[PDB]
Amino acid sequence: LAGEGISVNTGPKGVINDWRRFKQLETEQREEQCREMERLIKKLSMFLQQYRKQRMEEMRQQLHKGPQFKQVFEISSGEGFLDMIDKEQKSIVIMVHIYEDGIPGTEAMNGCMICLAAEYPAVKFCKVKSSVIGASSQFTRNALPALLIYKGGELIGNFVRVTDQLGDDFFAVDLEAFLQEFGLLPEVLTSVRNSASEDSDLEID
Amino acid sequence: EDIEFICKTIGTKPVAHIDQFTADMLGSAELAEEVNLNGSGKLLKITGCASP
Amino acid sequence: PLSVFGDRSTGETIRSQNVMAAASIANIVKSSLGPVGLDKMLVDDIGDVTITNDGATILKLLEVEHPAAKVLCELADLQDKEVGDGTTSVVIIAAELLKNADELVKQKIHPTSVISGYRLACKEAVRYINENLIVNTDELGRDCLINAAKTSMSSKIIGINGDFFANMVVDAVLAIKYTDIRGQPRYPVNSVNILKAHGRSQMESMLISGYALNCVVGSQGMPKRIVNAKIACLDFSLQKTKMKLGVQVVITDPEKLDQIRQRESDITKERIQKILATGANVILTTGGIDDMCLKYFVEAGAMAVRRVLKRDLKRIAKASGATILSTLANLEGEETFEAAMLGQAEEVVQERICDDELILIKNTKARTSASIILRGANDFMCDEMERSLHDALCVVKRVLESKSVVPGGGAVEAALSIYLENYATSMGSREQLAIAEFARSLLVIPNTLAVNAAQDSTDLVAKLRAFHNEAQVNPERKNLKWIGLDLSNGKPRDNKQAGVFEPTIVKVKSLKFATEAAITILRIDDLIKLHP
Ligand SMILES: Nc1ncnc2c1ncn2[C@@H]1O[C@H](COP(=O)(O)OP(=O)(O)O)[C@@H](O)[C@H]1O
Ligand SMILES: [Mg+2]
Repeated sequence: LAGEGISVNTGPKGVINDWRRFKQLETEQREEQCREMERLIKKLSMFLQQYRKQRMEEMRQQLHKGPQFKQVFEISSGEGFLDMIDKEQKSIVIMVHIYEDGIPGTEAMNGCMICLAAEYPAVKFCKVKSSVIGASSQFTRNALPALLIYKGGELIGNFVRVTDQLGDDFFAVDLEAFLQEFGLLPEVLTSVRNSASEDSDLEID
Repeated sequence: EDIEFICKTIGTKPVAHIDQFTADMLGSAELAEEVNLNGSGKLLKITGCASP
Repeated sequence: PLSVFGDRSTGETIRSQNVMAAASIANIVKSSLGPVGLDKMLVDDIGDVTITNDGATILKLLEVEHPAAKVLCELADLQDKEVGDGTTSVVIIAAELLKNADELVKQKIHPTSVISGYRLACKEAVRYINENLIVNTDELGRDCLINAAKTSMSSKIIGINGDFFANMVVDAVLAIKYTDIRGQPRYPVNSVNILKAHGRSQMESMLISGYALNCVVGSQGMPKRIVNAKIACLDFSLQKTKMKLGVQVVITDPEKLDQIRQRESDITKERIQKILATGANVILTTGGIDDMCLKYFVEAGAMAVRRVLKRDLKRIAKASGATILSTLANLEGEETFEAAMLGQAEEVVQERICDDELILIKNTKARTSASIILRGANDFMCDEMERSLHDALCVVKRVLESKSVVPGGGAVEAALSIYLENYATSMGSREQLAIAEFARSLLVIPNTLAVNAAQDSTDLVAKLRAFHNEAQVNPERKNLKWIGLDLSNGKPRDNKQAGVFEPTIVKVKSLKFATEAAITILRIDDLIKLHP
């Protein structure tokens, strides 16, 4: 067994087409794994109190919008997740909702995010199935409540296992205050619409 | 980076301090209007210059 | 061999693919052409619905992948921007031209000859339209504008309501009329603020003899109506004064802090007093107004509106004669507000429209403006009404600017097809086939109208072609050039007498743009699609 200095030479330049064909899919998966790395195992293992204003805040939130309640967007694929987190302005906060069907403690925070999206037009609350992303067994067994917050293309809020700090049937104000605890919330009613070349107006001249 | 082309075309000389801004640094032109390209934007046209 | 990382299509494959994409785009909107056309429902997979008939809007909302289909979409958008009407006809004509040209190419005709024939046919069609098929609007009068608006609004949500909407559109366009240098009467459409609000029927849509603001008073204290308004337009906020970035307040003597804090708002107090001392009643500003300045306006019985849009403020200032003041600084280094910087209006009322309020600046002096309030059944209907209304306004502006119109209902297309078929025998030896195919492709509009009407398209188009052929062969039958289509009864009809008109610019620009798009796509014979 000699000639260990192979110096493959002509080999690659005739096969770089197939090599790059595999490499493109490898990189395409790579963005997904690198993105999910920052959440899947990054931190998985580790009488003024009565708030009289909470009731009036809830009452005002009940009258949020007239047209419709609107629904939280449901992400259907991983690369869709990647090209919506990477897309859109970096100066806006994007909140991602991680859940699986059947686990308790979910529908309450679905309704909470619905109310938040109704009140807040800037934020981009969205939902996605836990299994669709492909989380591990530990995530699917003890990390169902996950609040993924995006800002500038990178995470700024990474809440998981929020049942103890929120409850099970919590209201919109409770989760709103919980998010406000870390300063996570950025700071009339038209008839229906107003927005109708660049020729504006002149006069006689 | 368009200063050189503008000065070559119009004939102006750049001024960086108000003290040296005089009439000799100006570039005379026959016409300077912002035309409208039939709703496809606005073009600022300076046509007709002494000492082209 | 090539070792290029991507796909490659060469020859008839890529040409057929391009023609397929163009045909698919054409078939998307072919069903929304002519008065018997029908609208479309568009859902953006989030729950937003767009009921529309405009070809430009349909092609804009759809997400497209093939480059040739994108070319057709941008063609529709360009036609919408440069003309405002005929966004569907241009796309259909371009796709038909591409299909026939590709058939000729597949018949072993070189694409260069086809392109030359298409260019010659386009030149001759434009010349024939401008020489024979134009009708001067000087002797027609306001009836021509009314008929053009009615024709434009046909095939839309405001079709049968044309008898009223055409008068409304013509009145608005004539209201926003102005003249400039070189003695040109220019009509600046988009100066008509289109306001939508669901509620009463379409008959209750109002044409405001002034301007309409989608804004309300900043505080409930001020009166909601002023008779003899003195409008003061401002471009700056009225808030508590704040020192700039380069200025910092450092205190060493405690006695001065209270004076500093007092003058911090006394500055804005003095500015408001200077503004109000000249008798101003209505104050419009683009910036915000805090509570203290709002109360200053309340005590004087004024009308203060904050966060007014820049274009709305400019239009109000131009119509009312007010000058927009970004600052109260004169040439003497002082703070003054002269009385001459005030606009004048006959009334300013905050009306209520379906549990919502808007400000009506009625009957401005020194200039006549116009605004439109569209009353519908829901938001989708209001949006479609706004789109159709914009189309009608653009058509009326085109008719008023250039005083030539052509008969509608496919009459011009049939006449052009007959003339070009006759003319192809007098030019070239191989590009004559290209000219003939251009003429045949020009017949796609009346065919589409007849198909949408569910009538005998073949026989109806044959009758129309026979009428136009008789017109072009017999000198004494020039009155038959106006024979178009009556889609309701499925019979040929004299469209010029029937009142079916459209601007000549629409047809000319559509022909030129479609020919250019077909030429651009026809040049491609090899596609390389690199792998991302
Ligand atoms: N009352 C009418 N009778 C016959 N033809 C008409 C009538 N009104 C409009 N048309 C024709 O229907 C065609 C389709 O117009 P339309 O598709 O509504 O405009 P756009 O292409 O801007 O959407 C026009 O070319 C016009 O000549
Ligand atoms: Mg039209």
